[PDB]
Amino acid sequence: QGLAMYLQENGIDCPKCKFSYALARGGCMHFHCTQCRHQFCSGCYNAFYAKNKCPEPNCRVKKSLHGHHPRDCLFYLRDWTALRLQKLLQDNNVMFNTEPPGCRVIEQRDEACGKETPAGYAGLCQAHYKEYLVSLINAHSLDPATLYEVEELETATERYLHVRPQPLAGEDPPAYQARLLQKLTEEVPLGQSIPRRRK
Ligand SMILES: *[C@H](CNC(=O)c1cc2c([nH]c1=O)CCC2)CC(=O)OC
Ligand code: NA
Ligand SMILES: [Zn+2]
Ligand SMILES: [Zn+2]
Ligand SMILES: [Zn+2]
Ligand SMILES: [Zn+2]
Repeated sequence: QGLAMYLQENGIDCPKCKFSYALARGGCMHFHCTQCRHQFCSGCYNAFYAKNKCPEPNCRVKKSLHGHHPRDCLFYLRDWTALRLQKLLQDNNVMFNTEPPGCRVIEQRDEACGKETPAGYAGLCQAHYKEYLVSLINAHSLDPATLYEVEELETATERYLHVRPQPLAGEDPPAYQARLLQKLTEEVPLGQSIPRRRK
């Protein structure tokens, strides 16, 4: 099937029981293991913790079912435009397909995706093509923060460093942007349990 089997060949391995599913993620991040009933993010393998069961030291949503994702998890990068994901890859000289080397990715009755496969998406649908691009991004450990606007750096600083940044008096936007980026890059690492394929 081309890239459909590339997505399906390296599927989803339960962090708890290590059972291997040969499935694509598309845009669905909530995965529930049949064998051990573990619930985890298929993009970063972090667990979804139930109410009052989150070890995250500064979690503010402790009393509800939720999960925490690194900034390069498909949970976030699925919402980028394909163009922005491609820019991140091109800036790092990473080859990506726009043409094949309905969507034929096989999902669960076990049936095919079958959604529209627009031109430039290598014979896949919007969601699976973005998953393909994000798998290249993850395989090369590329940092999406390098394409953030100031507003995304502010949100990231809050989410991952728990401080609300503010521009300094007389600090032009370029400097503010570079200060937030420099800080986030130094302190917050990329996903530590993201399943990164070979490059
Ligand atoms: C999105 C929706 N869930 C699943 O696709 C899913 C499929 C299977 C199982 N659990 C799940 O949560 C057990 C056997 C098949 C999550 C996702 O990553 O899609 C693959
Ligand atoms: Na995290
Ligand atoms: Zn399991
Ligand atoms: Zn995630
Ligand atoms: Zn939490
Ligand atoms: Zn598809």
